Parts: sequence; C-alpha cells; structure tokens
Amino acid sequence: STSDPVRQYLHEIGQVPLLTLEEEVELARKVEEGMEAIKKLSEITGLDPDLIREVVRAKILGSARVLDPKTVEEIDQKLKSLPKEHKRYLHIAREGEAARQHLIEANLRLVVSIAKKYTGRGLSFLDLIQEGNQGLIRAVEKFEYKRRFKFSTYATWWIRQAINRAIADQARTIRIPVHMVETINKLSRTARQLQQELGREPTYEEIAEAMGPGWDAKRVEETLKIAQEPVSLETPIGDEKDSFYGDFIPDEHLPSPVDAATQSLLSEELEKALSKLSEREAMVLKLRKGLIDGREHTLEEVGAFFGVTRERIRQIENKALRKLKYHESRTRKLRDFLD
Amino acid sequence: DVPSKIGTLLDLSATELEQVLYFSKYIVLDPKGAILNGVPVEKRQLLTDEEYRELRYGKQETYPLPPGVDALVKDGEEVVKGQELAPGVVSRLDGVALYRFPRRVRVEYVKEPKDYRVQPHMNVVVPEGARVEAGDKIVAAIDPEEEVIAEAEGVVHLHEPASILVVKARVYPFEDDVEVSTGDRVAPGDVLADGGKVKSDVYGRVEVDLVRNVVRVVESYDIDARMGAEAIQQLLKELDLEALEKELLEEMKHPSRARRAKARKRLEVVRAFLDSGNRPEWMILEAVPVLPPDLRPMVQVDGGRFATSDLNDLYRRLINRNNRLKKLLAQGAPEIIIRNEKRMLQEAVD
DNA sequence: CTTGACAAAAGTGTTAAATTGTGCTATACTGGGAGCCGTCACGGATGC
DNA sequence: GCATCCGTGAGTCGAGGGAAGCACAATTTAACACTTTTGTCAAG
Repeated sequence: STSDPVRQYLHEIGQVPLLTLEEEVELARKVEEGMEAIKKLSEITGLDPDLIREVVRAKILGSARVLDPKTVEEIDQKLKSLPKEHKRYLHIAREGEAARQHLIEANLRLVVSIAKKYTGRGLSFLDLIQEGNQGLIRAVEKFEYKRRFKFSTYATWWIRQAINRAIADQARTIRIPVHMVETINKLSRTARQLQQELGREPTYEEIAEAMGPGWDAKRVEETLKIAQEPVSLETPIGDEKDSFYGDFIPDEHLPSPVDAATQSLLSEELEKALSKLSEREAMVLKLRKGLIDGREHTLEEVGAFFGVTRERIRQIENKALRKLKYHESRTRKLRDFLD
Repeated sequence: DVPSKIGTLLDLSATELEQVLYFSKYIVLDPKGAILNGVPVEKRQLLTDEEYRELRYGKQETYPLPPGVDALVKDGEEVVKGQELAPGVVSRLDGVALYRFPRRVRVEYVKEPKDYRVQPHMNVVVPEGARVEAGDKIVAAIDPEEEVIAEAEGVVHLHEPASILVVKARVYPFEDDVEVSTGDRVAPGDVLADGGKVKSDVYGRVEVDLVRNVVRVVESYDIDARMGAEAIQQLLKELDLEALEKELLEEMKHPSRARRAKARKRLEVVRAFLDSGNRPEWMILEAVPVLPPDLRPMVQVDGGRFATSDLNDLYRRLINRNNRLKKLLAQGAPEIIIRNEKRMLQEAVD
C-alpha cells in the first residue's frame, strides 16, 4: 500500500526468500572467510583493514552509491596488481562482502517479528524496525557458524538489544540516561506489583522498601519527579478547539513596562544624586559599582585608571559613599527604589 | 499543492511524482544502452522495482529439488525455457544450470564408485569431474575428523543437488589469473583473464567462480535509475528554462484548445522561475532551517512541570531519522534498509 | 596621599566519587493491527 | 461530459481545564587543600 508505509515495507522484505539451513551456513561461512581474507590483504599490502573493507564494499555496492571514487579506483587497481596467489584473497573478500548483504537481506522478517512486541513505548513501528535492523547488521558481523547455532538464535539478542536501547535514547523529549531509564522502569514494575497486592496504590515507603538497600521514600519521590514528561503547549482545553495551554502561560523573561520604567527612574535619580559628588568621587563609585563598563572594578584595577594607590581609593569611595547617605536623609528621594 | 510545481516543470503526473518521491518506482536518468523486453530504455522512464532488478542484476531463479531425487541436468549445462531440470521441476528461464548443494559426491577411483554423504555444515571444495590426486581435500568441514579426502586418484561427480540455480549469464573458462573480480561490470570486448585472451561478449555483472575456475558474466546493464528527491533534484538541475520556454511557446500555436491550454499552464510556471531568478532545484531541501528556540519554547510552568511545543517533537524525529540514515550509509547496509530510511526521512520532513 | 601586616574571598590544581555511555548475551524464533459511517455538504479545480 | 481531490464554514466572553541487567571504560562533578588576589586595619 503506497499510502501505508508499513505495508510497503512488508511487501519489499517479502520479495527475498527465506534462507534454508544449507543456504544460511554457506552465507555465514563466506562472510567469515571474507573477513579473514581482508585481514591477510592488509598484511600483504600494509593497508588499513578498515580502508580495504570500504573499497571492497564500495565495489560490491556498485556505482549506485555516492573517500572519493578516484582513491577507491586507485586502491582497487593496486589490489588487482597483486600476484596470483595474493589476488585470490581479493576474490574471497568480494564474495564475502556480497554474501554479507544477502545474509542481512534474508533476515529482515526476523526483525519485524521481534519489533512488533515493542510498540507503544515511545517509538513508532517503522522506527523500531530500523533500530532493529541496525542490531541485525551487528549480529551478522559477530556471528560464528562454527558453534553450529542457528542465526536467529544469536541475531535475536542483538535485534532486541538495539530496539530496547533505541527506546531508552529516543523515546523522551528530555533524554534520560540509560541507567536512569532502567531505574525508572524497575521502579514502575515494583510499584505495580505492590499495587496489585495491597489493593491500592503503594506509598513511597512501600516502594522504597520493595526496591532494596539504598532506597528511601525521598529518593523514590525524586525519581518519579525526574520521570515526568513535558506537557505540550498545544493541548486543547475545553470542548471548543480554541483554547490551549500556551494561552495561559505568561512570559517571565522579558521585563514588563513597569519593571523597565522603574529601572530607568532609579538610574535617572542616581545620576542626579551622583551629581552632588565630586568629579572624581562620582567616577570612583561609578567604577567600583560597575556603572560605566557594566562590571565592577577592584581597588587595584580602579587605581590604575587614576594612578592612585589601592588604599587611597577605598578611602575616597568610603567617604564619597558616606556623603550620599547624608543627602538622602535630607530628601528621602531614593529610599523608595530599595523596596 | 495541486497542481504540483515540481510536476509541472518535469511533466510528471501527481501519481508519477509520488511514486518516485516515496520510493515506489525508479526514474531512468541514463539508460546505458539498456533493453527492457526488447524495447530500448529511454530517459525519464519510470521503472518498477521488478523491472529495475531485471535490468540491473539480471534474471535468475532457484528451483528446490525434492530430497533424494537426482537432477536430470548436469552442472553447468545451458537450458531453455520449459526444460525439465529435475524429475518433477521444469525451469522457467534459459541459462546456465548450477548445482547449489550437492548432497552426495561420487568419486571414481582407478585400481570403485565410492559415495560420500554431504551434510549442511559441509561444502564441496572441488568441481565436478576433476582429477583429484590421492590426498587432495574433497569435502571440507568444521571438524577435521569428518573431513572427506580421496584415498587415491579418481574423478569426482556431484549428485543429489539441493536446488538448481538457473542464471542468464555467459561462462568463460580460464586457466591463469583473472583480470576482473566479483561484482565488476563489463561490456563487450572487456578483458576477463589470460592477458586478454578471454573477453566479455555481452554487458553484465561478472562473478568469478574459484571452484569451477570459470568467470560468469550475468547479463545485466549498468542503468542509472534512482528514486526519491535525489532523482527529482537531478532532473530539476538539468532543466534549461530558456530551451523549455521555446518548446512551450511552439506548442502554444497548436490548433487544439486543450493542447494550448496545457502549454500555457506549464509556461506560466516557467515564466515565474525565469523572471524571479529562483532555481527549480531549490524546491528540494538539502538543508532544513531550524526555528529559533524562543518561538518553540520549552518553558517551566510555575508548578515545576515542563511545557514544550510540538515543533520540538517534529524536529527530533527528523534529526533522529537523519542521524540513523548516516550511520546506516557508513555501515554499507542493503538497499532495502537504506530505501526505508530515506522514505522515512522524506516523511519526517513532510 | 602613601606602606605593612592582616584574614577572607576568589582562583587553581589534584583526586576520589558519582554519573553517564557503550558493548554484550549462542536452543530456535523470520510480513502489523487497528478500524469500522448520521462517513458533511458544496463549489472549485484538475485529470479524463 | 463525469470522476476525483481539496478547502471552507460569525464575534466576544466564560469557567472548566493542565516493558532486562550487568560489566566496564569515560566523562563529569564534588571535596579538599593550598596559592594569588581583594578588602581592610593602622599608621605615617
């Protein structure tokens, strides 16, 4: 179904026949042989094993895929110039990389069967499948056919591991580490078991005691507070679809017209108050309090500006500050701004 | 947005555009001398997935023989459509027939038709009808105890294949080193091995069989067909608006009113791009702008709870899918997995 | 305006403890699951 | 012509409505001294 992404994907993975026991072993053996062959090629030519694998992979995947091609072609010729005995490993590597793609493609039904059990936990069905596919790619690399265990036995561990980790890393707007997600899930499981046995919602003391040593009611409450999802700003309220959460949340960052006006009134009055001070005394206070550069200047830092000693500035500033106190008592024009 | 601006410039229907955009059909960009059902492939032709595999990788079908029964054909024999490969199965295509998993190897010693049973975890290491000197390995296996070797000189015969693989390809026997390796694409006259002695007689993908020491060139073409916006963007970058305008103007004089009406609608879009200075390929996004955070706030309510906008969720989905596609591309994932992620990424932007 | 000693505050390692990020598990497992009608009525625009 | 897909449908208010674990390497954070930098005190 074109309009249904899931049906379209299921149709595509249904075009690859399932591997038989004989077919699966041959593909796995070729993958293992190719990896070993690449190791020998690196030893023979001294090239990085990662570099050789990328070149071999690039040639198998063909020109339908976007290290630039010029370097890929150059190294490819260098491999093709090896002696006949050394050239064989290149043939084995090419067959190994081709087999790896087929082995991955034949097991895309396995990931779907696993991934259908993880829906409703924060990720959509197609997101779970893609995270499962990444686990399936890892299983192919690490799988060992010598042990004679079937592929689904070993690949199921990696497929579930990738799907479960993806939920822990992508299911919440505010990401919570993996260890904290494990604690949260365990805490929820413990509460549900206590809830079914007490016939009521357990208190934080019941849950803390159930969890084990190192757990108290205060920690249980903190974990529950941490595990709170944010609420959407577009959630409707009321039957009419004309009111939302965002319509009731004030903006408290930008100053209000009253706040801005009182800040300018305070600055205006202080400018007049500092006018009564001497030419230098007013400047010292405007520096020691950061009224010029925006940031406070230390006694020594101020002293360099006026070439006076540190102790002297502390004297004039203290004296200049005392005078401002005397004037205010005579007018009381500045006490309102202090709250 | 009906009628689509991208479709009008490219002359693609609403259904045609959606099929390519959401990875349902291929659009040809370079036929590379490809023939589909005997009709040469032309540019801008929509290819279904089945057609693309036929052209790009060739024809091959695998027929599973019943257990115990022995194939009536030999290993490496060309067959025609409808020919009986096994006593109960007849092929549907003409090509080389190859034994998949010979269950039993019947080596004839000279002094003795000794028979050996092959299991799923064992593989035959020598071709059919090969003189194996006493000591050479015949069937390899994980356990050296179960390894099968030849007591003395003989001829190995393969029997009881698990299945018969019919492939439409050309087989070129060789003796010395092969000039090509598996996965290479060659055209007629290309050297294959023996210093130019063996040459490709047809286009196809070359796969070298070490066991049979022959080179199989699977008949296929290096067609350039792509899906998604990467194909459409390629088409939009090649449009010559000046050239297109002249063609539309000439079609504006056609006696038919319906034909003249259609050309006017197309040429109105072309005129808009020519006069405005915009480029048609700018309708495909290569970078997605991200809104400033204060217009999609994540604010803390008075009670300590957090409130956020829906744009952050939509942005996160696009970033999560974009990053995953990058990881898959670096891992050399199969085309099915890459196509699904590309289709998901397209939907995340939508 | 200038020193000289003075204790506190701010700043610079150094290191152990929390915290977080990543890899791994081998019996065999191989194509989803929800929905579903007072389906809203009309006019415009397009594809035939 | 018919068949199909898309966008449109008054205003203000109001309360009310807010399902795995473990082992380990890495990284970040908090404690602890110990070392300059800053404000002070008393003088001259």
